[PDB]
Amino acid sequence: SSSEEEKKLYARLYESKLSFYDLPPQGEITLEQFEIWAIDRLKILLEIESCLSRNKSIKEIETIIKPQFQKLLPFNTESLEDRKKDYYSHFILRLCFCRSKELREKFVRAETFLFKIRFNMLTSTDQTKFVQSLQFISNEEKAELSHQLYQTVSASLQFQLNLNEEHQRKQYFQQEKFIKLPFENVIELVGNRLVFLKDGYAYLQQLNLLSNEFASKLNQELIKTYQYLPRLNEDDRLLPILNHLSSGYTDEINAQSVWSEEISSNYPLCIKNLMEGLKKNHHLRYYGRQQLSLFLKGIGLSADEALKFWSEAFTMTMEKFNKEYRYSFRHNYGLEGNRINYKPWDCHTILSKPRPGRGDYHGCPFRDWSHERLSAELRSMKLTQAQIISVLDSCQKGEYTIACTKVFEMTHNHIAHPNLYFERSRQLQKKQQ
Amino acid sequence: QTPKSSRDTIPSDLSSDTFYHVFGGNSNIFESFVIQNRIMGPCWLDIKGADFNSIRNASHCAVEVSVDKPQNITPTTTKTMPNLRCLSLSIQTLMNPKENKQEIVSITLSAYRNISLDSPIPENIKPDDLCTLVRPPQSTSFPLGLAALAKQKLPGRVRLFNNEKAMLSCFCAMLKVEDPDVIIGHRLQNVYLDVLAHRMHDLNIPTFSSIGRRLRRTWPEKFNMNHFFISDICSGRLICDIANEMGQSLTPKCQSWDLSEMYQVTCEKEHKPLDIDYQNPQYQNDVNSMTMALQENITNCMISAEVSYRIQLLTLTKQLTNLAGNAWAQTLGGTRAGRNEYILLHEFSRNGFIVPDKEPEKGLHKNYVLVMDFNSLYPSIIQEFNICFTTVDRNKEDIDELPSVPPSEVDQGVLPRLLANLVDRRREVKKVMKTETDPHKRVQCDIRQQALKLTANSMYGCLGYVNSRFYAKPLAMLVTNKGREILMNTRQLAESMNLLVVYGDTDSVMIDTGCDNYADAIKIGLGFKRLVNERYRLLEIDIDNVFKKLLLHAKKKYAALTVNEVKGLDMKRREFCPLSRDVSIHVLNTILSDKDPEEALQEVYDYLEDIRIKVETNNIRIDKYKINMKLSKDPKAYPGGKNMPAVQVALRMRKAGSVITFVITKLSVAERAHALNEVMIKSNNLIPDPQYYLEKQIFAPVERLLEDVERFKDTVTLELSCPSCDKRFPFGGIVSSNYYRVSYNGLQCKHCEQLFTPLQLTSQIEHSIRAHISLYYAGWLQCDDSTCGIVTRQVSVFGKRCLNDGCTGVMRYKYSDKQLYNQLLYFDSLFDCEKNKKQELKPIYLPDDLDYPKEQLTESSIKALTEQNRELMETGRSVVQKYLND
Amino acid sequence: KRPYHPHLARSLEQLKPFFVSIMLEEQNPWEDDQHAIQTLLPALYDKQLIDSLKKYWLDNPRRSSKEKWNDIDQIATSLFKGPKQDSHIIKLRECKEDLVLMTLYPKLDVEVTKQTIHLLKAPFCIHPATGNVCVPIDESFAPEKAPKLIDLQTEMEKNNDVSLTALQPFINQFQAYVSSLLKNEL
Amino acid sequence: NLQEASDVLDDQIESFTKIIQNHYKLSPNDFADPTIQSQSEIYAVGRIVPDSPTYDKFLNPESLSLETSRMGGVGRRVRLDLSQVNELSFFLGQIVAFKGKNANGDYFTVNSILPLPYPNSPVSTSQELQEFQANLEGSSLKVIVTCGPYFANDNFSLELLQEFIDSINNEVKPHVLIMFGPFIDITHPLIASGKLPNFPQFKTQPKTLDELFLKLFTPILKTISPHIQTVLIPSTKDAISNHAAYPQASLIRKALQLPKRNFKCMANPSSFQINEIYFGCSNVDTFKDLKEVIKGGTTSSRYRLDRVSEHILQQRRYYPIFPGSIRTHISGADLDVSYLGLTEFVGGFSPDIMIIPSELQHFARVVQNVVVINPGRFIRATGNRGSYAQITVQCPDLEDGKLTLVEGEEPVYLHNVWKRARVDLIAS
Ligand code: SF4
Repeated sequence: SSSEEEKKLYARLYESKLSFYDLPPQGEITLEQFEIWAIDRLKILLEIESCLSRNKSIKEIETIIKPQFQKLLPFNTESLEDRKKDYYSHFILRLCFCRSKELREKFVRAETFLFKIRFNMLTSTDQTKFVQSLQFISNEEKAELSHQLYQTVSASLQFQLNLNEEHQRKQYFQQEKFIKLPFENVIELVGNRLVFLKDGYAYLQQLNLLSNEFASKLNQELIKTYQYLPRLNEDDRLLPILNHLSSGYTDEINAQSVWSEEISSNYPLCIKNLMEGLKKNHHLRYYGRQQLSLFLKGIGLSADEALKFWSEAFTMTMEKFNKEYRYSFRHNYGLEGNRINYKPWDCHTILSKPRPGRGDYHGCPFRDWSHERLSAELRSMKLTQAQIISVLDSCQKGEYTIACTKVFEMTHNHIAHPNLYFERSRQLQKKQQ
Repeated sequence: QTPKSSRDTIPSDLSSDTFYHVFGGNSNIFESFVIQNRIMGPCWLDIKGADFNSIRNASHCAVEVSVDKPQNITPTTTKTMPNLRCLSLSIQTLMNPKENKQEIVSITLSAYRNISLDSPIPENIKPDDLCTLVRPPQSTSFPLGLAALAKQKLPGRVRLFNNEKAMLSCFCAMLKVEDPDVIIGHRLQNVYLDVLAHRMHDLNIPTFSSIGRRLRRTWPEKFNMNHFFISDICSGRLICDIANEMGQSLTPKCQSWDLSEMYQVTCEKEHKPLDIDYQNPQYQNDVNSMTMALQENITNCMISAEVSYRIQLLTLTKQLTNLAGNAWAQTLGGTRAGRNEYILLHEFSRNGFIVPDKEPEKGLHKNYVLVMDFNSLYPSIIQEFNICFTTVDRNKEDIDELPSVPPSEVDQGVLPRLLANLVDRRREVKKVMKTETDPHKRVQCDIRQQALKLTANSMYGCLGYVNSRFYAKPLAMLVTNKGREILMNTRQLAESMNLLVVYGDTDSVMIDTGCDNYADAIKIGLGFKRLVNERYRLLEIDIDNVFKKLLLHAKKKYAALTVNEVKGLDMKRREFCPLSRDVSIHVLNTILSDKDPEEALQEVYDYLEDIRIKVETNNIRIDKYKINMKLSKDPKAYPGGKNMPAVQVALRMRKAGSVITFVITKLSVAERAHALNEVMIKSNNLIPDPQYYLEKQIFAPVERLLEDVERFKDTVTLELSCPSCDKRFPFGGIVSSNYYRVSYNGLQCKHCEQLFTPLQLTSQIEHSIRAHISLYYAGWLQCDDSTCGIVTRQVSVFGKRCLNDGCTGVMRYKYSDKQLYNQLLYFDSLFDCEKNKKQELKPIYLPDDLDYPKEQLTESSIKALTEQNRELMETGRSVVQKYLND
Repeated sequence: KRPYHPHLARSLEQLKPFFVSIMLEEQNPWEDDQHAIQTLLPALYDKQLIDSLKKYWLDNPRRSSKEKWNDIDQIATSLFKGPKQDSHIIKLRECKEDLVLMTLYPKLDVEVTKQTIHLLKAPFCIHPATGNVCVPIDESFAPEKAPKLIDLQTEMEKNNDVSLTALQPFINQFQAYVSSLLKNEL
Repeated sequence: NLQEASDVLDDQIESFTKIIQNHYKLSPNDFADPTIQSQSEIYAVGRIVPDSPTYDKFLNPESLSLETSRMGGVGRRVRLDLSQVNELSFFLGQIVAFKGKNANGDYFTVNSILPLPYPNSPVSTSQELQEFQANLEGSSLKVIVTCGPYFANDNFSLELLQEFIDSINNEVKPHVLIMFGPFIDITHPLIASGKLPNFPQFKTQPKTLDELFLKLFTPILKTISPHIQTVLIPSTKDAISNHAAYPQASLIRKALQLPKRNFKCMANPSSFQINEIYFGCSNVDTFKDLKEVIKGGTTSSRYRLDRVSEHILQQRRYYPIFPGSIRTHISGADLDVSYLGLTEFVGGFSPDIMIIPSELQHFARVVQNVVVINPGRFIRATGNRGSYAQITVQCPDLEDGKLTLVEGEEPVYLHNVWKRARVDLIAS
C-alpha cells in the first residue's frame, strides 16, 4: 500500500474523531511503535480501572485522565500518527486480551468506559457527525418535546451518571442531543420505557445505547480474534510482547539505616517479609536475596554499603561469604561479568517467580500469605475491619497489586514496583517533615 | 470377485440420467466384511461351511480353511481369549559407508508362549526360550573362543554364522517354527522392520514370508509404499512396538523414549547403554567386546518385552480395539484416526446411515505440583452440549462460520450416545472395583476402565483431524471454544481456592498445591477435582503425577522428584569429566534432600568452596579431570582442528574412532591439553587448569541447575576518525571528552584542532549504521541453552531448533531486531538536540577509564553550543532517521 | 413504574371518565365487604390505611363502592399529617391510578400474539356452545347483536338468499375492510 | 523475522519440489524424508547447509548436508554421502534434489542427482514483433551498460564519465543506457575515513552524502541526450539509498532531481522489457560469491562463469547464495530472507540478457541460450580505464527465420537473442 492510499484510507476511517475500530488497521509499524503504543494505551486502561475500583465520580475520572491523555495517547488532534496510534494500539490490545474471559471482560469494561469518556469529551457538533457515521433531532424538535424527553430520561441519567441533583440533570439534558429512529431498532429499550416514542419513532440516553452496542460488537470481535490467534502464534516477535502485556494485568541509606523504623516504615509488604526473614534466619535463599538486593539497590544502597549490610546480616564465616556471596552481590550491582547494571524487580517479575515454600520469604505476600496472617498484619497496621475486608476482597480476585496500593494509601493518608512504593512513601514523609 | 474387470471400481460421479451419485465406490473388503457382519475387534468367530481341503500350502499356519460366503461367519459372546505366543525381537545394525546401507549383525529372539491377557501379567516373566544369532561384522570368521565363552557368560543360546545370508535363513526358519502371535520390540515399526525387510530383499532368502503368516515365494514387483508392503508382509503377527505413537501415548513421562529411559521410567530400574559400533575394528578379533555387545542386545530384548508387559500395551490396545471395532493392528501401529474412523463407521452403519466414501511458570517449584488430566475434556463437551452432525444447525457453504449449540429441545445423536455409553461402562467398571476383592479381577477392572477413558479421550480425533473421514470444522470450532472456556473456568476456580495454574493446555494442567505433604497435596487435588466436577457434572479429571520438587522449563523439558530420578539432562556425560559429574550429582542430592534448603544450600556452598580450593591446590586425583571424545573423522582433515583439544593431542601423538582422553593443563585452550597418562606422570610437571574446568565444566552446568538509560545499556558507541591526523575517538554528543570538542564553529578534534565539516561527520555516522546493518543481515544465531551456546548463521527449516544434535535450546538471532533497533535509537539520541541540552545522554566513559575527561562542561556551555550547532545536529539526526524510518 | 409512559398516561386519561360510571355504579363489586377486602385493600400501599379501612367497613358494612372510594381519601387524609402528607397523597393517587388500570386496562391473551405459527379462530366461525356468529365488531357492537345459526336458518327458510339476513351487514363491513386492505396493499 | 525467514526457506524447498515433480513427472509418493532410515531408494529436495552450524570457511564434498523442509523432514538436516557421484557441483543456498537412500540412518547417499530444469524463456506474438520492427525502423537496437563505481579511490574526478557521456551522445547514440551503482559507495576510503575535501567548482558545498550525489552526479547525468533512455538500478552500497538489504527498493527519481524525459529509477533486482528483449538485472555480485564444490574432471574443466551462469538460471533467483557472504564489518551481500520471493525470476521467465555486475574481469557470455553480460566497473580504484558494455541487437524479422516459431493454436515466437545480439566490452 502506497502511503497515499494509506493516508486516504485512514482519512476515511477517521472522518469522525472517535471510532468503533470496525476495520482492521492496514500498514506497517516498527515493533517499538507496536510496543510503546500498546503500553501507553494499557496504562490508560489500568488508570481507568484503578479509578473505577475507588468508585470515583465520572467527572473526577475525566479530570484525572485529561493529563495522561495529553501525555500518552493524545486525542482531539488532527495528527495522522496519533490516530494511527489509537487504532493500532487498540487492535494490539484486542490481540492481548482475547485469551481469557476474565481478561476480555476487563478489556470490554475498560474500553467501554474509555469510549464513554471520549464521547463525552467531544463537542456536540462532533458528537453529531460521529452518530451520523441515526438522525439527530433539531433544536426546535428537541424543545417541542423537551418535557417528555426529560421525563423519560431522568431516571436513566440519575442511575447511570449518578447525577443525584435535579439542576445537574437539567444542565446535562440541555446539552444532550437525541436520536430519532424507528422503535423497531430500539425494541429492547422500548420494553423498559427507556426511550420516548411518538408516531412510531423512538427518541433515544443515547450514550448508553452507543456504549452497549460498542461493548457487544467489541465482545464479538474479541471472540473472533481469539479464534484466529492460533494462526498468529507463528511469529516470534509478537508473542513475548503479548504475554507481557497480558500478564502485566497481575549516604542516608547505609548498612545500618535500612533496619531503622524511619526507613523500613516505608517498605511494602514484600520487603518487610524479606527482612523479617533475613533477621530471624540470618540468611535468605537465592530468589529472596536477589529481589531484596535489587530493591535495596533501587532505593539507593551502594555496592559497598550493601556488601557491609550483607556481611553483617549473615551472623556465616567471612571466607564462605567472600568465596560464595560477594561475587553475586557485586554482580547484582553490575561490577562483575558482563557489567550489566541489573534492574530492580517489579511486581510482575516478582510474581512471575515460583511460589515460596518452607523457609522461603520471597515473592509477594498478598499472594503467598493465608488471609489470617494478612488480617493480623493489617490489624497491626491500624487498618479498620472494613479496610481489611476491602484489602482481602481485592486480594481474593487476583488483584494483588491494587490491594498493595490500597494498604499504601490507607496507611499514609497504582503501584506495581516496590521501589515505587518506597519512593512515594519517602516523598510523603519528607513532605510531612 | 468378478470374472471381468475385478480391479475397476465405480466412480461416485458416474454420468447417468436416472441417478446422480454413487456411494461405496471404493469400499474396502475388510471394511464391508466387518460392518456387514457386525464384527467388533478380536472376538471368537463361529464359522460354518468351512472348507478343509480347498487350501493347499498357502500359509505358515498349520490350519487352513475357506468359506464360500461371508454370512457363514458370525460373532460369539465369549469374553475369554486363548494364550498369546509373543516373541521379543531386537536388532543391532551396521551402517555400510559404501552403499549407505544398514546391515544386520545380531538377532536376539526371546519368546513368551503363554502370555495371557485374561490375568495380570506377573512382573519379570522369564521367557520360555532365548536365542541370539550373530554374523561377523567385518570378516568371515569370529574371534577364537567365542562359542564356549558366550556359553560361559551369556544366558540363552547363541548361534554363530559365517555370513548374514545363513543368518537370516535361520532367523526365518526359527520364526516359522516358533509361530508366535505378537512381535514385541522397541522402535520396530519405523526402523527395524524396514531395515530387516530391505536386507532380506538384498540377500534373496527363500523364506522371507515367515515374518508374516501368508506364504509367498516372490517379492512385490514395486518393492512410501515400502510401509504398505512391509505391513502386508508381516500380516497375521501383530507388531507391538513400544516407542510407536501409541506406545508413546501410554508413557507421557518420558522425553526421549529411548530404551533405557523407558525402562527407568516404567520399571524403576537403571540400565546404562553401551554405545555400539560394529564399524570398529576391535569387533573382529576381540571376543569380549563382541560378547558385551550381544549381552547388550539380549538385555535390550528382555527390557523391551518387560516394559511392554508393564505399561499394559497389549491389553490396552485390545480393549481400545474391541471398543472401536477396527483391527487390532490398526490400533497398535497407528494413530487415533483409525479407531475414531471405525467406531463412527459402525455406529452410523448400524443405524441406517450412509457413511462417506473412503504457559509454563519456569523455575524451581518447591510446593507439591500435580499433573491433572484434561483428556476427557472434548468428550465431556460433546456429550454435555449434544454436539453432533444431526443436532447442530450450521452453514455448510462457509465452514469457518461458528455454529450455535443445539437447544435442549433437540434430541441426542449417535456419537454423543457412544460417548455416554463409554462413560457409563467406565462407571459400572468402577462400581465393580469398589466391591472387588480378588486382585486379578481388580487389575482387569483397572485395564478396562483405562481403555474406556482412552477411547473417550481419543474420540476427538474423529472430527478434529483434518484428513479425517468425518471432518467437520464448525463443530470442531464450537467444541474447541467450549473447551477453552472450561479451561479458563478451571483456572479461575483454582485461583478462587488458592492454587496456581503452573502450566496448562487442553490435555493436562499442572497445579501448584502449595503444600509439602503427600496427603495434603492429594487432598487438595481431590478437592479441586470435586470442585470441577461440581461445576461440570461430566468432566471427571484425575491426578496422574505428583511432583514434590519441579525444575520446569516446558511441558517436556524438566527435572523433578516424582512420587509413586532424572530424565532429559544426563545424555552428555562424555564431555564432562568425573569431577564435574560428581559435583553436579552431589549438588542435586543435597538440594533434593530432606534438609532445610538454607542449610542444604550452605552445604552445597561449602562443597563448592572446598572443590575450588582443591582444584586450585590440585590435590584431586588426575583421574577425575579426564575428558573422553571419540574421533568421527581423521585428525588431519578436521575443519577447525585448532579449536578442539583431541586433534591437538592426537596430532602430537602422530585414527578416526579412536578415543582420546585429555586434561586441560596450565596459550589456546585447545593447545594446553595433554595426554591423560602424560598428566599423571608427575615428572612431566603437568597440572590441570583450574580456570577452564572451573568456568566451562563446573560453573556452566550448575548455572542451569541452580537457576532511556536502561534501553541502551547493551548498545555500542560511535567511533569516528579525525580526517587530518587519523585520531579515532568515540562521540557522545555535547559532553566532555579528551579527544573532541564542540566549538562555536562546529565539532573540533583536540589533537590537531581541525574541525569536522558536516559531510565528514555524517559520512562516518552512516558508515557505522551500514556496518551494523551488514552485521545484522549476516544473520548470526546462537543457542539459548547455556551448555551449547554455539554461534551459527545456518537456519534450520524449523527456525527455532538448535542444530546441536538433540539439544533443546531455543535459537535466537544474536543481533536481534531489538538490539539493532535500539542501537539505531541510541544513534539517534546521540544527535537529539533536546536530549543533548538536558544532558540525558548515555555515557561513553567509565570513571576508571584511562580516557575519562579531565574537564567537565557546564550546563550553560552545553546549551549554548547546542543552540549554535543545531543545523549540524539536525543533519546528523536525519542521516540516522533515513534508516530508522526504514 | 413511575413516571408514567406517554402511552400509559394517555390510556389512563382515556379510561378515567369511564371508571366511575362502570365500576362504582354499574358493576358495584366492592359493595360486598369481603370482595372489597379481597380486591381493593391489597392494591393500597399503606398497611395502617388498609387496616383502618378494613375496620371502618366492618363497622359500617355494605357501603357502596363509591362510598368506599370516598372513605379511602377521607381516612387517608385523617391519618397522614405533617410535612410528609404530600408524599402520602401522591402515593394514594398513584395507587388509585394503578387500580383503575388494573380494573379497566386491556387484558390480552399473551400466547396468541408471540409467534408467527400461532392459530387463531377464523372470522364468522360458529361457536359450538352458543351458536353465535363471530362477526366483526363496530363501535355499536354488543354480545346480543351477534346472530345465531338457528336464527339465520329461520330467516333463510322464509327467503332463500343470504343478502336477506342480519348477517349481511357484517359481511358488508367485511367487504369494506377487504376493499380498504386491497387498496392500501396496492 | 525468524519465523518468516524459516517460512521462506521452507517455501524455497517445497516450490522447487513441485517444479521438479512436474518436470520429471514423478508422483509425490516418491518424495520422502531423507534423514530417517528407509529400506528403498527415495526422492528428496532440500537446501545446502554446512554439516556444522559453525564451520570452517572452506568446504568439500565430505562436509555437506541437505536440509529438509517442514513437511518433508520436519526441519532436520541430513549429512551428505557423495562417494558414488563422480560429477557434481553444489553451493550454499542452492535448493537441490536427490534420488538416494538413507539406510545408514546418518548419511544420505545420492545414487543420482536431479538437475533443476531451466525456466522457459519468454515468447512473443507476431503483432508485437512487427510493432518492434516498426519502432526500430530497420536499424538495430543499441543498449549501453555501465556499472560503478565511477570515480577512483584517491580523487573525485568524473572526467572519464564526461568522456563516456560525450561518447554515447555523439558517436554511439544508444537507444537505452542502463547504468548501475555503486554511485556514492559507502565503503570508499576517502568517504569512510572522512577525507572529503572542499570542492572549488561547487558554489555551495555539500553537507551530507545526498548533497554529494546531487552536486556530483546529477549535473553530469543531466547531460545525457534526452533521446537516450536511462535506467538506474541501485546497489546495497549506495549511501544515496535507504534500503540496505537485497532485494532493494527502487531509487526515487524526484529526489535525485533527475529529468522525467529520459530517466527511470528501477528496483534492484529488476526484470523488464526494452522492445522485444527480456532483461534480467540484479546488483549483488553473484559471480564472486558463489563458492562451488566440484567433483569430476569434466565439471572442473568447464568455465566457472558458465557453471555460475547455469546456477543463476536454474535457481530461479538472482542471488541463490545463502547465507549472504560477508566482507570482514565493512559490508556484505546483506540478504533479507523474509522477502526471498521478490528476488525470483519474474513470472518464471529466464531473462534473455542477464546483467550482474561483478568485481571480476568484464565478461559477456551466452550460457543455455541466455546472454549473460558482466561489464565490470566503470573505473578501477587506481583511476585507469575500467569497462562498460555495448549491446547491439539485429532488428527482429519473421521472414529471416532467426526467430523460431512455437507450435500451437496461437502462433507465438521465441526470441533468439543469442543469435541476434552482438556484445562488445569497450574499456570506458
Ligand atoms: S504488591 Fe508488589 S510492592 Fe506490594 S507487597 Fe506485593 S510484591 Fe511487594
